[PDB]
Amino acid sequence: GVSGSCNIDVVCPEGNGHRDVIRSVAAYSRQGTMWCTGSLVNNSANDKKMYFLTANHCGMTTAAIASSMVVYWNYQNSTCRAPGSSSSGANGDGSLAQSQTGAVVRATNAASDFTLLELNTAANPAYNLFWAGWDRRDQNFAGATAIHHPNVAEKRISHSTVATEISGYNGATGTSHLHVFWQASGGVTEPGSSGSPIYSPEKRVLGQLHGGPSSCSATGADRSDYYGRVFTSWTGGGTSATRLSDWLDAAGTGAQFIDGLDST
Amino acid sequence: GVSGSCNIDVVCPEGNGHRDVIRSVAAYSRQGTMWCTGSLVNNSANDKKMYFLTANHCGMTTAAIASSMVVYWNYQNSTCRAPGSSSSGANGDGSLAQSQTGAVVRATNAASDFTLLELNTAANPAYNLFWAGWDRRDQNFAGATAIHHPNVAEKRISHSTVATEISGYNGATGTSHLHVFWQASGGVTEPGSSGSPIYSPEKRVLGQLHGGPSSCSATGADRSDYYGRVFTSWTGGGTSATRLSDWLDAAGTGAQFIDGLDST
Ligand SMILES: *C[C@@](*)(O)[C@H](CCCCN)NS(=O)(=O)c1ccc(C)cc1
Ligand SMILES: *C[C@@](*)(O)[C@H](CCCCN)NS(=O)(=O)c1ccc(C)cc1
Ligand SMILES: [Cl-]
Repeated sequence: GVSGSCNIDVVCPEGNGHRDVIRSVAAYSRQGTMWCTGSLVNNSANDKKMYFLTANHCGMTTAAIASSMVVYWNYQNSTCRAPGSSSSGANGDGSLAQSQTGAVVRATNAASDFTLLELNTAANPAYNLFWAGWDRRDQNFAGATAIHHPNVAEKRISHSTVATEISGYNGATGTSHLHVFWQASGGVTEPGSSGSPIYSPEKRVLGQLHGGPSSCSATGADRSDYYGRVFTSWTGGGTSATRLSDWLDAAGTGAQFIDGLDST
Repeated sequence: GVSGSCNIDVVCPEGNGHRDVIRSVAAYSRQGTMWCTGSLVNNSANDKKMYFLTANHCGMTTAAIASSMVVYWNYQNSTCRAPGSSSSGANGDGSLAQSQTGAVVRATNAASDFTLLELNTAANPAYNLFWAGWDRRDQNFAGATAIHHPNVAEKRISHSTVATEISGYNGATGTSHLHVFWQASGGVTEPGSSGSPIYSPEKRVLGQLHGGPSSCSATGADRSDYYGRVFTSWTGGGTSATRLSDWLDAAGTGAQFIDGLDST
Protein backbone atom coordinates (compact mmCIF):
# COMPACT_ATOMS: atom_id res chain seq x y z
CA GLY A 1 0.00 0.00 0.00
CA VAL A 2 0.90 3.67 -0.19
CA SER A 3 1.21 6.18 2.66
CA GLY A 4 3.05 9.40 3.45
CA SER A 5 6.80 9.22 3.15
CA CYS A 6 7.52 10.71 6.60
CA ASN A 7 6.14 7.56 8.17
CA ILE A 8 8.41 4.96 9.68
CA ASP A 9 8.32 1.30 8.70
CA VAL A 10 7.94 -0.85 11.79
CA VAL A 11 11.03 -2.92 10.89
CA CYS A 12 13.17 0.23 11.24
CA PRO A 13 15.29 0.66 14.38
CA GLU A 14 12.51 2.88 15.74
CA GLY A 15 10.61 -0.38 16.36
CA ASN A 16 13.32 -2.04 18.48
CA GLY A 17 11.45 -1.50 21.78
CA HIS A 18 8.06 -2.62 20.44
CA ARG A 19 8.66 -6.01 18.84
CA ASP A 20 5.89 -7.54 20.94
CA VAL A 21 3.07 -5.00 20.53
CA ILE A 22 3.86 -4.55 16.81
CA ARG A 23 2.41 -8.08 16.54
CA SER A 24 -0.91 -6.91 18.09
CA VAL A 25 -1.76 -4.53 15.25
CA ALA A 26 -3.65 -5.46 12.08
CA ALA A 27 -5.19 -3.89 9.00
CA TYR A 28 -8.73 -4.87 8.02
CA SER A 29 -11.23 -4.65 5.23
CA ARG A 30 -14.91 -3.73 5.45
CA GLN A 31 -17.25 -5.07 2.76
CA GLY A 32 -14.11 -6.17 0.95
CA THR A 33 -12.34 -2.78 0.90
CA MET A 34 -9.19 -2.10 2.94
CA TRP A 35 -10.58 0.20 5.61
CA CYS A 36 -9.01 0.77 9.05
CA THR A 37 -6.62 -0.45 11.72
CA GLY A 38 -7.25 -2.35 14.97
CA SER A 39 -5.32 -4.31 17.51
CA LEU A 40 -5.51 -7.30 19.81
CA VAL A 41 -5.90 -6.61 23.49
CA ASN A 42 -5.33 -8.85 26.49
CA ASN A 43 -7.90 -9.23 29.26
CA SER A 44 -7.50 -9.90 32.97
CA ALA A 45 -8.02 -13.67 32.48
CA ASN A 46 -5.04 -13.94 30.09
CA ASP A 47 -7.08 -16.34 27.97
CA LYS A 48 -6.26 -15.35 24.35
CA LYS A 49 -9.80 -14.25 23.50
CA MET A 50 -9.64 -12.42 20.18
CA TYR A 51 -10.64 -9.00 21.49
CA PHE A 52 -9.87 -6.50 18.77
CA LEU A 53 -10.10 -2.77 19.47
CA THR A 54 -10.84 -0.32 16.67
CA ALA A 55 -12.64 2.99 16.04
CA ASN A 56 -16.42 3.44 16.02
CA HIS A 57 -16.23 5.79 13.00
CA CYS A 58 -14.80 2.89 10.94
CA GLY A 59 -18.36 1.50 11.01
CA MET A 60 -17.78 -2.05 12.29
CA THR A 61 -20.85 -1.64 14.39
CA THR A 62 -23.33 -4.33 13.30
CA ALA A 63 -23.20 -8.11 13.27
CA ALA A 64 -23.74 -8.08 9.51
CA ILE A 65 -20.75 -5.85 8.80
CA ALA A 66 -18.49 -7.57 11.34
CA SER A 67 -19.31 -10.98 9.85
CA SER A 68 -17.49 -10.27 6.61
CA MET A 69 -14.54 -8.23 7.83
CA VAL A 70 -11.11 -9.60 6.93
CA VAL A 71 -8.20 -8.98 9.30
CA TYR A 72 -4.66 -8.99 7.86
CA TRP A 73 -1.75 -9.73 10.19
CA ASN A 74 1.93 -9.02 9.61
CA TYR A 75 1.43 -6.57 6.71
CA GLN A 76 4.59 -4.48 6.71
CA ASN A 77 7.47 -3.53 4.46
CA SER A 78 10.25 -6.13 4.59
CA THR A 79 12.98 -3.49 4.77
CA CYS A 80 13.33 -0.14 6.53
CA ARG A 81 12.65 2.54 3.93
CA ALA A 82 14.35 5.79 4.93
CA PRO A 83 11.73 8.08 6.44
CA GLY A 84 11.11 11.08 4.19
CA SER A 85 12.40 9.26 1.09
CA SER A 86 10.59 8.60 -2.16
CA SER A 87 10.92 4.90 -1.26
CA SER A 88 8.99 5.36 1.98
CA GLY A 89 6.23 7.10 -0.01
CA ALA A 90 6.07 4.27 -2.58
CA ASN A 91 3.94 1.13 -2.60
CA GLY A 92 5.47 -1.30 -0.12
CA ASP A 93 6.13 -5.02 -0.39
CA GLY A 94 3.93 -6.19 2.44
CA SER A 95 2.01 -9.45 2.25
CA LEU A 96 -1.72 -9.78 2.82
CA ALA A 97 -1.55 -13.60 2.92
CA GLN A 98 -1.96 -14.05 6.70
CA SER A 99 -5.58 -13.25 7.38
CA GLN A 100 -8.73 -14.31 9.12
CA THR A 101 -12.39 -13.56 8.42
CA GLY A 102 -15.32 -12.64 10.61
CA ALA A 103 -16.08 -11.10 14.00
CA VAL A 104 -18.87 -10.10 16.33
CA VAL A 105 -19.36 -6.70 17.98
CA ARG A 106 -18.98 -6.80 21.76
CA ALA A 107 -19.26 -3.05 22.42
CA THR A 108 -19.24 0.24 20.57
CA ASN A 109 -19.67 3.85 21.65
CA ALA A 110 -19.41 7.15 19.81
CA ALA A 111 -18.20 9.46 22.57
CA SER A 112 -14.70 7.92 22.78
CA ASP A 113 -15.01 6.60 19.21
CA PHE A 114 -14.37 2.97 20.22
CA THR A 115 -15.46 -0.45 19.02
CA LEU A 116 -14.47 -3.74 20.67
CA LEU A 117 -14.88 -6.72 18.36
CA GLU A 118 -14.19 -10.36 19.09
CA LEU A 119 -12.78 -12.12 16.04
CA ASN A 120 -14.35 -15.47 15.19
CA THR A 121 -11.18 -17.42 14.49
CA ALA A 122 -8.79 -18.39 17.30
CA ALA A 123 -5.26 -17.12 16.88
CA ASN A 124 -3.25 -19.22 14.48
CA PRO A 125 0.02 -19.87 16.36
CA ALA A 126 1.84 -19.60 13.03
CA TYR A 127 0.87 -15.89 12.80
CA ASN A 128 2.79 -15.22 16.03
CA LEU A 129 0.28 -12.78 17.52
CA PHE A 130 0.52 -10.74 20.71
CA TRP A 131 -2.33 -9.49 22.95
CA ALA A 132 -1.34 -6.07 24.29
CA GLY A 133 -1.84 -4.87 27.81
CA TRP A 134 -3.87 -1.77 28.66
CA ASP A 135 -3.92 0.98 31.30
CA ARG A 136 -7.22 2.60 32.28
CA ARG A 137 -5.85 5.02 34.87
CA ASP A 138 -6.87 8.67 34.66
CA GLN A 139 -3.55 10.26 33.74
CA ASN A 140 -1.24 11.68 31.14
CA PHE A 141 2.07 10.11 30.18
CA ALA A 142 5.45 11.61 29.29
CA GLY A 143 5.42 10.15 25.77
CA ALA A 144 3.59 7.48 23.77
CA THR A 145 3.93 5.29 20.70
CA ALA A 146 1.49 4.65 17.85
CA ILE A 147 1.57 1.50 15.70
CA HIS A 148 -0.80 1.80 12.78
CA HIS A 149 -1.63 1.18 9.10
CA PRO A 150 -1.82 4.67 7.53
CA ASN A 151 -4.01 4.57 4.42
CA VAL A 152 -4.48 0.92 5.44
CA ALA A 153 -0.99 0.37 3.96
CA GLU A 154 2.07 -1.35 5.47
CA LYS A 155 2.45 -1.03 9.23
CA ARG A 156 4.20 2.03 10.62
CA ILE A 157 5.37 3.37 13.97
CA SER A 158 5.14 6.94 15.23
CA HIS A 159 6.71 8.16 18.48
CA SER A 160 5.72 11.04 20.75
CA THR A 161 8.38 12.21 23.19
CA VAL A 162 6.39 14.93 24.89
CA ALA A 163 3.58 14.76 27.40
CA THR A 164 0.11 13.78 26.35
CA GLU A 165 -2.83 16.03 27.20
CA ILE A 166 -6.45 15.15 28.06
CA SER A 167 -9.27 16.92 26.22
CA GLY A 168 -12.33 16.43 24.11
CA TYR A 169 -11.93 15.67 20.44
CA ASN A 170 -10.11 18.35 18.42
CA GLY A 171 -9.22 20.22 21.62
CA ALA A 172 -12.78 20.81 22.80
CA THR A 173 -13.61 20.93 26.48
CA GLY A 174 -13.77 17.39 27.76
CA THR A 175 -11.86 14.35 28.96
CA SER A 176 -12.71 11.66 26.41
CA HIS A 177 -9.49 11.85 24.38
CA LEU A 178 -5.74 11.83 24.71
CA HIS A 179 -4.04 14.45 22.61
CA VAL A 180 -0.70 13.17 21.35
CA PHE A 181 1.92 15.45 19.81
CA TRP A 182 4.21 14.05 17.14
CA GLN A 183 7.87 14.89 16.60
CA ALA A 184 8.64 17.76 14.23
CA SER A 185 10.03 15.40 11.59
CA GLY A 186 8.75 12.09 12.92
CA GLY A 187 5.97 9.78 11.90
CA VAL A 188 2.33 10.89 12.04
CA THR A 189 -1.01 9.15 11.32
CA GLU A 190 -3.29 9.30 8.25
CA PRO A 191 -6.82 8.26 7.30
CA GLY A 192 -6.90 4.48 7.64
CA SER A 193 -4.78 4.64 10.77
CA SER A 194 -8.02 5.03 12.73
CA GLY A 195 -8.58 2.45 15.40
CA SER A 196 -4.85 1.95 15.85
CA PRO A 197 -3.56 1.84 19.44
CA ILE A 198 -1.60 4.42 21.32
CA TYR A 199 0.74 2.78 23.85
CA SER A 200 2.09 4.14 27.08
CA PRO A 201 5.85 3.92 27.67
CA GLU A 202 5.11 0.60 29.42
CA LYS A 203 3.51 -0.67 26.15
CA ARG A 204 -0.07 -0.62 27.41
CA VAL A 205 -2.96 0.54 25.25
CA LEU A 206 -4.29 3.94 26.40
CA GLY A 207 -6.75 4.50 23.56
CA GLN A 208 -7.29 4.13 19.82
CA LEU A 209 -6.95 6.70 17.07
CA HIS A 210 -9.99 8.87 16.38
CA GLY A 211 -8.46 11.55 14.17
CA GLY A 212 -6.68 14.85 14.18
CA PRO A 213 -4.82 17.45 12.20
CA SER A 214 -1.58 15.56 11.56
CA SER A 215 -0.14 14.71 8.17
CA CYS A 216 3.45 14.63 6.91
CA SER A 217 3.16 18.29 5.93
CA ALA A 218 1.61 19.42 9.23
CA THR A 219 3.58 21.80 11.41
CA GLY A 220 3.38 23.02 14.98
CA ALA A 221 0.36 21.99 17.00
CA ASP A 222 -1.26 20.58 13.83
CA ARG A 223 1.24 17.73 13.98
CA SER A 224 -0.87 15.88 16.55
CA ASP A 225 -3.82 13.52 16.94
CA TYR A 226 -6.60 12.52 19.31
CA TYR A 227 -7.16 9.03 20.74
CA GLY A 228 -10.40 7.93 22.37
CA ARG A 229 -9.34 6.96 25.90
CA VAL A 230 -9.49 3.51 27.42
CA PHE A 231 -10.18 5.37 30.70
CA THR A 232 -13.37 6.78 29.15
CA SER A 233 -14.35 3.68 27.16
CA TRP A 234 -13.99 1.54 30.29
CA THR A 235 -17.28 2.87 31.63
CA GLY A 236 -18.44 4.04 28.17
CA GLY A 237 -22.20 4.30 27.74
CA GLY A 238 -22.96 2.56 31.03
CA THR A 239 -23.98 -0.79 29.53
CA SER A 240 -22.05 -3.90 28.50
CA ALA A 241 -22.69 -3.18 24.80
CA THR A 242 -21.24 0.33 25.16
CA ARG A 243 -18.13 -0.12 27.31
CA LEU A 244 -14.93 -2.15 27.73
CA SER A 245 -15.05 -3.24 31.36
CA ASP A 246 -17.26 -6.35 30.96
CA TRP A 247 -14.95 -7.74 28.29
CA LEU A 248 -11.44 -6.74 29.34
CA ASP A 249 -12.11 -7.57 33.02
CA ALA A 250 -14.92 -10.12 32.89
CA ALA A 251 -14.03 -11.71 36.24
CA GLY A 252 -13.94 -8.38 38.07
CA THR A 253 -10.35 -8.60 39.30
CA GLY A 254 -10.21 -4.83 39.76
CA ALA A 255 -7.23 -4.38 37.50
CA GLN A 256 -6.31 -0.80 36.68
CA PHE A 257 -3.68 -1.94 34.16
CA ILE A 258 -2.41 -5.28 32.84
CA ASP A 259 0.52 -6.42 30.76
CA GLY A 260 0.42 -8.22 27.43
CA LEU A 261 0.28 -11.91 26.60
CA ASP A 262 2.32 -13.60 23.88
CA SER A 263 1.19 -16.46 21.70
CA THR A 264 4.32 -18.22 23.00
CA GLY B 1 -26.49 28.81 26.44
CA VAL B 2 -23.00 30.06 25.69
CA SER B 3 -21.16 29.97 22.34
CA GLY B 4 -18.44 31.88 20.54
CA SER B 5 -19.04 35.58 20.16
CA CYS B 6 -18.37 35.67 16.40
CA ASN B 7 -21.58 33.72 15.87
CA ILE B 8 -24.70 35.39 14.54
CA ASP B 9 -28.05 35.14 16.30
CA VAL B 10 -30.69 33.90 13.86
CA VAL B 11 -32.97 36.87 14.59
CA CYS B 12 -30.30 39.22 13.19
CA PRO B 13 -30.84 40.68 9.71
CA GLU B 14 -28.47 37.98 8.43
CA GLY B 15 -31.46 35.64 8.84
CA ASN B 16 -33.87 37.68 6.65
CA GLY B 17 -33.71 35.18 3.77
CA HIS B 18 -34.02 32.06 5.92
CA ARG B 19 -37.09 32.63 8.09
CA ASP B 20 -38.56 29.33 6.89
CA VAL B 21 -35.60 26.93 7.27
CA ILE B 22 -34.62 28.53 10.61
CA ARG B 23 -37.81 26.78 11.86
CA SER B 24 -36.48 23.37 10.73
CA VAL B 25 -33.54 23.35 13.15
CA ALA B 26 -33.60 22.11 16.73
CA ALA B 27 -31.29 21.42 19.64
CA TYR B 28 -31.54 18.11 21.46
CA SER B 29 -30.44 16.34 24.60
CA ARG B 30 -29.03 12.83 24.91
CA GLN B 31 -29.58 11.00 28.21
CA GLY B 32 -30.71 14.36 29.54
CA THR B 33 -27.64 16.39 28.55
CA MET B 34 -27.84 19.06 25.83
CA TRP B 35 -25.91 17.35 23.06
CA CYS B 36 -26.26 18.15 19.33
CA THR B 37 -28.28 19.77 16.56
CA GLY B 38 -30.62 18.28 13.99
CA SER B 39 -33.27 19.45 11.56
CA LEU B 40 -36.56 18.49 9.99
CA VAL B 41 -36.53 17.41 6.37
CA ASN B 42 -39.37 17.15 3.90
CA ASN B 43 -39.93 14.05 1.79
CA SER B 44 -41.37 13.60 -1.68
CA ALA B 45 -44.88 12.86 -0.29
CA ASN B 46 -45.07 16.24 1.51
CA ASP B 47 -46.71 14.52 4.47
CA LYS B 48 -45.13 16.11 7.57
CA LYS B 49 -43.43 12.92 8.75
CA MET B 50 -41.04 13.92 11.52
CA TYR B 51 -37.82 13.00 9.72
CA PHE B 52 -35.00 14.57 11.70
CA LEU B 53 -31.49 14.50 10.27
CA THR B 54 -28.49 14.62 12.60
CA ALA B 55 -24.90 13.31 12.86
CA ASN B 56 -23.95 9.69 13.51
CA HIS B 57 -21.13 10.75 15.85
CA CYS B 58 -23.73 12.31 18.17
CA GLY B 59 -24.56 8.71 19.13
CA MET B 60 -28.32 8.58 18.53
CA THR B 61 -28.06 5.15 17.00
CA THR B 62 -29.87 2.83 19.36
CA ALA B 63 -33.50 2.54 20.31
CA ALA B 64 -32.81 3.22 24.01
CA ILE B 65 -30.95 6.43 23.36
CA ALA B 66 -33.34 7.68 20.68
CA SER B 67 -36.33 6.94 22.88
CA SER B 68 -35.17 9.31 25.63
CA MET B 69 -33.89 12.21 23.50
CA VAL B 70 -35.57 15.58 23.99
CA VAL B 71 -35.87 17.94 21.04
CA TYR B 72 -36.08 21.69 21.75
CA TRP B 73 -37.68 23.94 19.16
CA ASN B 74 -37.36 27.72 18.85
CA TYR B 75 -34.35 28.11 21.19
CA GLN B 76 -32.76 31.41 20.13
CA ASN B 77 -31.78 34.77 21.53
CA SER B 78 -34.73 37.17 21.45
CA THR B 79 -32.59 40.05 20.17
CA CYS B 80 -29.73 40.35 17.73
CA ARG B 81 -26.51 40.50 19.78
CA ALA B 82 -23.78 42.26 17.80
CA PRO B 83 -21.51 39.60 16.34
CA GLY B 84 -18.08 39.70 17.92
CA SER B 85 -19.34 41.49 21.04
CA SER B 86 -19.12 40.32 24.65
CA SER B 87 -22.93 40.16 24.54
CA SER B 88 -22.85 37.62 21.70
CA GLY B 89 -20.42 35.51 23.77
CA ALA B 90 -22.66 35.65 26.89
CA ASN B 91 -25.42 33.30 27.99
CA GLY B 92 -28.46 34.05 25.84
CA ASP B 93 -32.12 34.37 26.76
CA GLY B 94 -33.52 31.52 24.71
CA SER B 95 -36.33 29.34 25.98
CA LEU B 96 -36.20 25.56 26.26
CA ALA B 97 -39.90 25.31 26.99
CA GLN B 98 -41.07 24.03 23.56
CA SER B 99 -40.00 20.44 23.31
CA GLN B 100 -40.92 16.91 22.45
CA THR B 101 -39.51 13.58 23.58
CA GLY B 102 -38.52 10.42 21.78
CA ALA B 103 -37.59 9.14 18.34
CA VAL B 104 -36.78 5.99 16.44
CA VAL B 105 -33.79 5.42 14.19
CA ARG B 106 -34.67 5.05 10.53
CA ALA B 107 -31.17 4.98 9.10
CA THR B 108 -27.58 5.66 10.08
CA ASN B 109 -24.21 5.33 8.41
CA ALA B 110 -20.74 6.27 9.53
CA ALA B 111 -19.09 7.13 6.22
CA SER B 112 -21.14 10.32 5.71
CA ASP B 113 -21.68 10.67 9.48
CA PHE B 114 -25.48 10.70 9.15
CA THR B 115 -28.42 9.58 11.25
CA LEU B 116 -32.03 9.94 10.13
CA LEU B 117 -34.44 9.74 13.04
CA GLU B 118 -38.20 9.94 12.97
CA LEU B 119 -39.51 11.78 16.02
CA ASN B 120 -42.30 9.92 17.83
CA THR B 121 -44.63 12.85 18.24
CA ALA B 122 -46.34 14.51 15.27
CA ALA B 123 -45.71 18.21 14.85
CA ASN B 124 -47.56 20.50 17.20
CA PRO B 125 -48.90 23.28 14.94
CA ALA B 126 -48.25 25.79 17.70
CA TYR B 127 -44.48 25.19 17.41
CA ASN B 128 -44.66 26.51 13.81
CA LEU B 129 -42.25 23.99 12.29
CA PHE B 130 -40.87 23.84 8.75
CA TRP B 131 -39.71 20.71 6.88
CA ALA B 132 -36.80 21.74 4.68
CA GLY B 133 -36.24 20.63 1.14
CA TRP B 134 -33.11 18.79 0.04
CA ASP B 135 -30.92 18.44 -3.05
CA ARG B 136 -29.09 15.18 -3.70
CA ARG B 137 -27.38 16.19 -6.94
CA ASP B 138 -23.65 15.61 -7.29
CA GLN B 139 -22.37 19.18 -7.39
CA ASN B 140 -20.82 22.10 -5.60
CA PHE B 141 -22.59 25.40 -4.98
CA ALA B 142 -21.42 29.03 -5.05
CA GLY B 143 -22.18 29.56 -1.37
CA ALA B 144 -24.18 27.97 1.43
CA THR B 145 -25.82 28.72 4.77
CA ALA B 146 -25.59 26.89 8.09
CA ILE B 147 -28.26 27.11 10.81
CA HIS B 148 -27.07 25.45 13.99
CA HIS B 149 -26.85 25.37 17.80
CA PRO B 150 -23.14 25.86 18.59
CA ASN B 151 -22.35 24.40 22.00
CA VAL B 152 -26.03 23.35 21.90
CA ALA B 153 -26.75 27.01 22.79
CA GLU B 154 -29.14 29.48 21.13
CA LYS B 155 -29.59 29.09 17.38
CA ARG B 156 -27.13 30.80 15.08
CA ILE B 157 -26.63 31.35 11.35
CA SER B 158 -23.36 31.20 9.42
CA HIS B 159 -22.97 32.17 5.78
CA SER B 160 -20.47 31.02 3.19
CA THR B 161 -20.03 33.21 0.14
CA VAL B 162 -17.42 31.15 -1.70
CA ALA B 163 -17.74 27.87 -3.56
CA THR B 164 -18.07 24.63 -1.72
CA GLU B 165 -15.68 21.75 -2.45
CA ILE B 166 -16.20 17.98 -2.40
CA SER B 167 -13.78 15.77 -0.47
CA GLY B 168 -13.43 13.20 2.20
CA TYR B 169 -13.53 14.26 5.82
CA ASN B 170 -10.80 16.71 6.83
CA GLY B 171 -9.75 17.09 3.19
CA ALA B 172 -8.88 13.45 2.60
CA THR B 173 -9.32 11.84 -0.78
CA GLY B 174 -13.01 11.08 -1.24
CA THR B 175 -16.42 12.42 -2.12
CA SER B 176 -18.46 11.87 1.06
CA HIS B 177 -18.29 15.45 2.37
CA LEU B 178 -18.97 19.02 1.38
CA HIS B 179 -16.24 21.38 2.50
CA VAL B 180 -17.69 24.79 3.36
CA PHE B 181 -15.48 27.86 3.90
CA TRP B 182 -16.64 30.54 6.31
CA GLN B 183 -16.21 34.29 5.96
CA ALA B 184 -13.09 35.75 7.54
CA SER B 185 -15.09 37.44 10.29
CA GLY B 186 -18.43 35.65 9.87
CA GLY B 187 -20.11 32.94 11.85
CA VAL B 188 -18.56 29.48 12.17
CA THR B 189 -19.65 26.22 13.84
CA GLU B 190 -18.59 24.70 17.18
CA PRO B 191 -18.91 21.36 19.00
CA GLY B 192 -22.65 20.87 19.49
CA SER B 193 -23.39 22.25 16.05
CA SER B 194 -22.95 18.72 14.69
CA GLY B 195 -25.90 17.37 12.80
CA SER B 196 -26.96 20.86 11.76
CA PRO B 197 -27.90 21.32 8.11
CA ILE B 198 -26.02 23.10 5.42
CA TYR B 199 -28.40 24.70 2.90
CA SER B 200 -27.86 25.47 -0.75
CA PRO B 201 -28.65 29.01 -1.94
CA GLU B 202 -32.12 27.59 -2.80
CA LYS B 203 -32.52 26.59 0.89
CA ARG B 204 -32.25 22.85 0.32
CA VAL B 205 -30.34 20.60 2.69
CA LEU B 206 -27.07 19.37 1.13
CA GLY B 207 -25.66 17.60 4.19
CA GLN B 208 -25.26 17.80 7.97
CA LEU B 209 -22.30 18.96 9.99
CA HIS B 210 -19.65 16.35 10.79
CA GLY B 211 -16.82 18.55 12.03
CA GLY B 212 -13.89 20.64 10.99
CA PRO B 213 -11.23 23.10 12.01
CA SER B 214 -13.39 26.21 12.34
CA SER B 215 -13.71 28.28 15.50
CA CYS B 216 -14.04 32.01 16.05
CA SER B 217 -10.23 32.33 16.09
CA ALA B 218 -9.58 30.09 13.05
CA THR B 219 -8.19 31.71 9.93
CA GLY B 220 -8.00 30.94 6.25
CA ALA B 221 -8.42 27.32 5.26
CA ASP B 222 -8.92 26.40 8.93
CA ARG B 223 -12.04 28.57 9.08
CA SER B 224 -14.10 25.82 7.42
CA ASP B 225 -16.09 22.68 8.09
CA TYR B 226 -17.12 19.37 6.54
CA TYR B 227 -20.71 18.21 6.03
CA GLY B 228 -21.63 14.61 5.29
CA ARG B 229 -23.38 14.82 1.93
CA VAL B 230 -27.00 14.04 1.18
CA PHE B 231 -25.68 12.87 -2.21
CA THR B 232 -23.59 10.23 -0.43
CA SER B 233 -26.11 9.36 2.29
CA TRP B 234 -28.83 8.88 -0.35
CA THR B 235 -27.34 5.54 -1.31
CA GLY B 236 -25.42 5.21 1.99
CA GLY B 237 -24.62 1.66 3.05
CA GLY B 238 -26.83 0.10 0.37
CA THR B 239 -29.74 -0.87 2.64
CA SER B 240 -32.79 0.97 3.94
CA ALA B 241 -31.30 1.07 7.45
CA THR B 242 -28.14 2.76 6.13
CA ARG B 243 -29.38 5.31 3.59
CA LEU B 244 -31.82 8.18 3.05
CA SER B 245 -33.58 7.23 -0.19
CA ASP B 246 -36.23 4.86 1.23
CA TRP B 247 -37.37 7.52 3.69
CA LEU B 248 -37.06 10.83 1.85
CA ASP B 249 -38.47 9.34 -1.38
CA ALA B 250 -40.52 6.41 -0.14
CA ALA B 251 -43.00 7.26 -2.89
CA GLY B 252 -40.39 6.50 -5.57
CA THR B 253 -40.95 9.75 -7.43
CA GLY B 254 -37.31 9.93 -8.52
CA ALA B 255 -36.86 13.47 -7.24
CA GLN B 256 -33.33 14.82 -7.37
CA PHE B 257 -34.33 17.83 -5.25
CA ILE B 258 -37.49 19.02 -3.50
CA ASP B 259 -38.62 22.18 -1.80
CA GLY B 260 -39.74 22.54 1.80
CA LEU B 261 -43.15 22.22 3.43
CA ASP B 262 -44.54 24.63 5.99
CA SER B 263 -46.71 23.83 8.98
CA THR B 264 -49.29 26.13 7.37
C1 LIG C 1 -11.15 6.95 10.44
C2 LIG C 1 -9.64 7.25 10.63
O1 LIG C 1 -8.96 6.47 9.69
C3 LIG C 1 -9.24 8.74 10.50
C4 LIG C 1 -7.79 9.00 10.97
C5 LIG C 1 -7.23 10.37 10.56
C6 LIG C 1 -5.84 10.65 11.13
C7 LIG C 1 -5.31 12.00 10.66
N1 LIG C 1 -4.06 12.38 11.29
N2 LIG C 1 -10.16 9.57 11.26
S1 LIG C 1 -10.95 10.83 10.63
O2 LIG C 1 -11.07 11.83 11.61
O3 LIG C 1 -10.31 11.21 9.42
C8 LIG C 1 -12.53 10.28 10.17
C9 LIG C 1 -13.60 10.40 11.16
C10 LIG C 1 -14.83 9.99 10.83
C11 LIG C 1 -15.11 9.44 9.47
C12 LIG C 1 -16.50 8.99 9.13
C13 LIG C 1 -14.11 9.37 8.58
C14 LIG C 1 -12.75 9.81 8.94
C1 LIG D 1 -20.22 16.35 17.09
C2 LIG D 1 -20.18 17.79 16.56
O1 LIG D 1 -20.85 18.62 17.48
C3 LIG D 1 -18.77 18.35 16.28
C4 LIG D 1 -18.81 19.69 15.52
C5 LIG D 1 -17.46 20.44 15.53
C6 LIG D 1 -17.49 21.70 14.65
C7 LIG D 1 -16.17 22.45 14.70
N1 LIG D 1 -16.09 23.57 13.78
N2 LIG D 1 -17.97 17.37 15.56
S1 LIG D 1 -16.52 16.86 16.05
O2 LIG D 1 -15.72 16.63 14.92
O3 LIG D 1 -16.00 17.79 17.00
C8 LIG D 1 -16.74 15.36 16.88
C9 LIG D 1 -16.66 14.11 16.08
C10 LIG D 1 -16.85 12.94 16.71
C11 LIG D 1 -17.07 12.90 18.19
C12 LIG D 1 -17.26 11.58 18.90
C13 LIG D 1 -17.09 14.04 18.89
C14 LIG D 1 -16.92 15.34 18.19
CL1 LIG E 1 -15.82 11.50 13.78
